[PDB]
Amino acid sequence: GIVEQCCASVCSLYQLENYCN
Amino acid sequence: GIVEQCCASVCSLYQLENYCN
Amino acid sequence: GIVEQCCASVCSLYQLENYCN
Amino acid sequence: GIVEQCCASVCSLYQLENYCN
Amino acid sequence: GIVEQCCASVCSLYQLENYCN
Amino acid sequence: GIVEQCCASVCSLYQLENYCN
Amino acid sequence: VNQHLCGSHLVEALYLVCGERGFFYTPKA
Amino acid sequence: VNQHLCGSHLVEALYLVCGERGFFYTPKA
Amino acid sequence: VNQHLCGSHLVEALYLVCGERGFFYTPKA
Amino acid sequence: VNQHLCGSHLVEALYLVCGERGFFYTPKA
Amino acid sequence: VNQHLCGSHLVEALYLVCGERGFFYTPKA
Amino acid sequence: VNQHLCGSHLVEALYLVCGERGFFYTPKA
Ligand SMILES: [Zn+2]
Ligand SMILES: [Zn+2]
Repeated sequence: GIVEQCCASVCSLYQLENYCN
Repeated sequence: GIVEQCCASVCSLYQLENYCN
Repeated sequence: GIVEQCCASVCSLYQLENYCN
Repeated sequence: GIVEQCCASVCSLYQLENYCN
Repeated sequence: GIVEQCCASVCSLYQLENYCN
Repeated sequence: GIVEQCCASVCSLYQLENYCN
Repeated sequence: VNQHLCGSHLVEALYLVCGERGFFYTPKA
Repeated sequence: VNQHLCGSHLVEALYLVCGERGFFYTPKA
Repeated sequence: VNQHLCGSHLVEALYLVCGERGFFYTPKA
Repeated sequence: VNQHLCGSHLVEALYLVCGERGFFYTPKA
Repeated sequence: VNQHLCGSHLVEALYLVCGERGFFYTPKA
Repeated sequence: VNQHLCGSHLVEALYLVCGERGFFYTPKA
């Protein structure tokens, strides 16, 4: 997911917001 | 500038966009 | 929480273990 | 040693303590 | 330039000063 | 030491050279 | 934009983007 | 051992300590 | 969202936000 | 000396070396 | 746990783990 | 040039400056 992806591929800060609480 | 608006102040990701070249 | 115990306070590597999921 | 290893391979914080004074 | 280089190859802090204003 | 000279104080890149082993 | 973020850099982006709210860091294992 | 760790600093101590299991950072709490 | 971002911290928020276009950091101003 | 600096690390070196003056971050695209 | 730590990240882990005590950073050359 | 550098910040200025020879960080002293 998140980590896999943000590292392996690329990820925007919008996707990142799915991680706050 | 940025420092005041952001270090003294508070600012959001929104306002940092103004310093993107 | 973590902030108080650690930013206002002081805490060791020991206490951070409590926030490891 | 330390650097070589912590980077090349893997290293735990316990091994890291051998570096303080 | 700067980024390309500092990353790809190597760069000294003297070259870096060409970036302040 | 370093902290005083640099965190309480102010110091330049020049003075950090003194702590290069 | 898009960001290529690994290890500790991943967690800074999360510290920033959620700021205030807080967050969960769950890498796959 | 025993330090003052604020803002991003604490999230970074968290990734080092925690590593693979990861963590939750719930400041509200 | 809304944080206190000082010294290097602000330059890092800048790289994440801005990414590829990059930025200018003119504190004088 | 010489430094191998990428991504956010590039920008910290710039935050430090120009400190006070400020700077422009212009990656190629 | 185990940590894969390079360059400046190596030195943060050392800043944290020894905190107070201080430390020596001696890479091979 | 001339900045306030505290905690981890100073250790990072140290790695950039010093690079390959490395350094000692003896705060006690
Ligand atoms: Zn890195
Ligand atoms: Zn800081």
